[PDB]
Amino acid sequence: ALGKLQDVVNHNAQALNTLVKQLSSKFGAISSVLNDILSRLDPPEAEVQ
Amino acid sequence: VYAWNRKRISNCVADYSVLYNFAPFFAFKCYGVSPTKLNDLCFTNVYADS
Amino acid sequence: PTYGVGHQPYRVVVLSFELLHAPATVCGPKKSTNLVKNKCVNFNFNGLT
Repeated sequence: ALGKLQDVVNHNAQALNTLVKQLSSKFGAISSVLNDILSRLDPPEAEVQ
Repeated sequence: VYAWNRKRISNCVADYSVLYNFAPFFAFKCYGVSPTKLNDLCFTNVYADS
Repeated sequence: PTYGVGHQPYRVVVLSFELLHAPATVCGPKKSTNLVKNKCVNFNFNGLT
């Protein structure tokens, strides 16, 4: 009966979850963690990553 | 080169500064890690292929 | 020995590592510090900052 309102809630949390999930994406880089990139590379290539 | 020697390095603390101090190494090229950051990191699966 | 550069024998050693995907056994010369509880700190556990 109350599917519409719950759907709005369902979309909003899912959108935040997707955005949160996007932090675990390498995006073509060596790692998804910025601290690892800083701890592992010199600034000329760390800047690229 | 066809029978290259592989040595496993594990359960040791490595001082890479001496590698820099004495070095006739004309080529010293690193791909996935900075040369100067090796003293600040911990590693496993270390292999030397000669 | 009489040949010029480009044909002289070169010794190549390849050091191969893996990054953070397993428990680590080889570490740098950095000294271990004491542990502090319930405070905001920047920690370094086995190369993870």
